Amino acid sequence: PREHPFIVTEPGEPAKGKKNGLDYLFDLYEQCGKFLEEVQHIAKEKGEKCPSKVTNEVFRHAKLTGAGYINKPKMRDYVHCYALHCLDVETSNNLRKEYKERGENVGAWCQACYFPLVKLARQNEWDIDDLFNRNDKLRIWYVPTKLRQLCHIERMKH
Amino acid sequence: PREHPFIVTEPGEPAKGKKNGLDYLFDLYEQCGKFLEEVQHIAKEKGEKCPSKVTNEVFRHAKLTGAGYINKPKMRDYVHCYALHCLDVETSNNLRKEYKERGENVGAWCQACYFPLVKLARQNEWDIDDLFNRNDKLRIWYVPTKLRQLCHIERMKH
DNA sequence: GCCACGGGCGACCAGCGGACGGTGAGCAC
DNA sequence: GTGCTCACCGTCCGCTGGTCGCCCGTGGC
Repeated sequence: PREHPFIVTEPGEPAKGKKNGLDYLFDLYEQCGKFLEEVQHIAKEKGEKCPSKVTNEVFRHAKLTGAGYINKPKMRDYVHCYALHCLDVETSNNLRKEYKERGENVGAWCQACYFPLVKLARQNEWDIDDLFNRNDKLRIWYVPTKLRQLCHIERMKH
Repeated sequence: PREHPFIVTEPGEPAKGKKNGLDYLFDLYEQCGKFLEEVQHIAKEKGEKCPSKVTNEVFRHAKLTGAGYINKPKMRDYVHCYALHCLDVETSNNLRKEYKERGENVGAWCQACYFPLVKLARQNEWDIDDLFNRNDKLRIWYVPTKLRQLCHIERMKH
């Protein structure tokens, strides 16, 4: 059965009602990294191809270990949000406070996350891929297509 | 349109007849690296996903860019041979001279290359992936499945 | 109860990495 | 000329990474 929908929460704020907050959301990425660690270890033992990123097998191993609440499309929906939380925790917290105060839904918050990321990519000579690779938490996540496209167009405009 | 078959040659020895030598074979790996670099530079300009290894797109680009003699299954047959040449030239050269002196065909030489590579993987805590990733030339090539499987069975035996 | 809203995640797709053996080139005699 | 050896690479396959929107949970009234 389908998980509760997310809601915009401030750091350390519990979601009220039949909803999950944004700290629960970011923790799902941290749990995935632990399931990637396990898969890598098993593959090293088996003498099979070892993944460097979160693959379909990592999701499949998470589902069979009871963590059925973890799935590929949902993790993909918010990778950029998690990237901002990792790369600039202070902007990520302020953005969450701003969106909560406005009584904004998750979708508007999720779309707003791309914009401070464009700034971070600008400061790193427009290399969004390198920004993910230098970070231990982000290293395992694929750069979302929409973020790379938005970064490229913004570079042309500015 | 089929290319000449390869023959076992010693370093710097030209192949005789309607045949190609082993230095020509190793040069094809070098050409692929240049084609990947092109594909990489183009992607960076377009703001598209950048490959870190030789993908189907690299091979496809080589064909349309005047190097039609390059194709994926051929390059895949000898990745392990190219790996011995990069990781240990001296052993690669002696193996080539030995197989040439015995009047051996390419198939027998090709299968012999796996064994010195197994010793090299053993000397690196059985981590064949690390061996490839630490070398500039090899980094762009996928570890062949047959090699990783052979290292695994050898680890269980020795 | 009821409806409108909005997002979770099932399921689909293009193309990937990977494999194999039938043609047909090649050389010895 | 003839035969017979053997490997190049056409062509296939289990999946991958990436995507979209249907279904239905959810909260307000």
